[PDB]
Amino acid sequence: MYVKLISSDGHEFIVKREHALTSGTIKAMLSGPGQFAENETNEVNFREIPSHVLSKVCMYFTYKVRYTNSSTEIPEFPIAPEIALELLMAANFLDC
Amino acid sequence: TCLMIAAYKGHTDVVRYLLEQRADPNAKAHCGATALHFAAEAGHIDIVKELIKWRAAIVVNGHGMTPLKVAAESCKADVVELLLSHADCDRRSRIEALELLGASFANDRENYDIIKTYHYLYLAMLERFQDGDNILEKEVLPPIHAYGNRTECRNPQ
Amino acid sequence: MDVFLMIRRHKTTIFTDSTVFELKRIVEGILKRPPDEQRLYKDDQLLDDGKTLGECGFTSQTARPQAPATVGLAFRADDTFEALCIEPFSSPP
Repeated sequence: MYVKLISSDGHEFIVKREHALTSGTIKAMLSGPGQFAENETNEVNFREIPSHVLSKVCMYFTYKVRYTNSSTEIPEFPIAPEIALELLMAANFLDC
Repeated sequence: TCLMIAAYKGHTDVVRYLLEQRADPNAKAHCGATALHFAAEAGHIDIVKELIKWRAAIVVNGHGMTPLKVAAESCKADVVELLLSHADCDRRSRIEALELLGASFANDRENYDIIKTYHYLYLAMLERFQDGDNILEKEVLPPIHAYGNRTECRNPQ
Repeated sequence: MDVFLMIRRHKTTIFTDSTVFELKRIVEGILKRPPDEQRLYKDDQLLDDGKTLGECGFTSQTARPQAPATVGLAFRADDTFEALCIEPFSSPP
């Protein structure tokens, strides 16, 4: 019910499976010959993604799942100036 | 006075001519109803627009009944539009008027539109919870056995 | 409740959202660690076991969906866990 994500730097992050399931690419990678064995744990590693961008992605996951179908003014998502360029890259690749 | 009764009848030309004579339209009767109330009952949007053009202000009768609310009661949407557009009001009065309009569409025999009522009430209540963390309160009266359950709704579900 | 946390060990991070031992056996369920052994460090200060959420002083103002509350704790270092910190992430160019 928990999943592990591994960056190219080697940092490992543990996330609730339903939160990580939103992105289509992750779901596609899980559903297949990979991640099909019950004995093996549920982990996914990107040989490409850096650390900070992936961390921003996962806090985006929880922020989105938290303010969903809520009748109110959503808080803005803080984006650093230099981060945005690579964050767009990661969002496009993950198809979130 | 001929002004208020003419507004009730809705003859635009005679009302326009009488107003041309610079007659004060702020006159009152025994009921205390100003010509805006009679125009709202008539529902002539042009008459109300002309009355507003020469500085006719909203005035409340002793027993409530602001002309906007009176127009909303009789299922007269256009007057509600015009008055809300021109006459500045708070959040509470506007939502109250919208809810009254919804109920009037719901129960009366002239229109009897169930969907229009539902959508108007939905819009009003969505406006109630617009801000978030700053919620207009909703007071519910105790149930009446005449209506059965008789409990209002304050959550969108 | 409604308090958002990162748990950080060197090259390891856990995201989560009311006492200290509650966090301790959440960590036990996640990583199978001795609940007594785990020591929590907030601003390099020891967090005693059984301390409630309220005494922490971090409920809503810092625990944010935008940026949750950070918890720089350390796991076991032989008998007791001390001086164990997470490496910083890569600095963008």
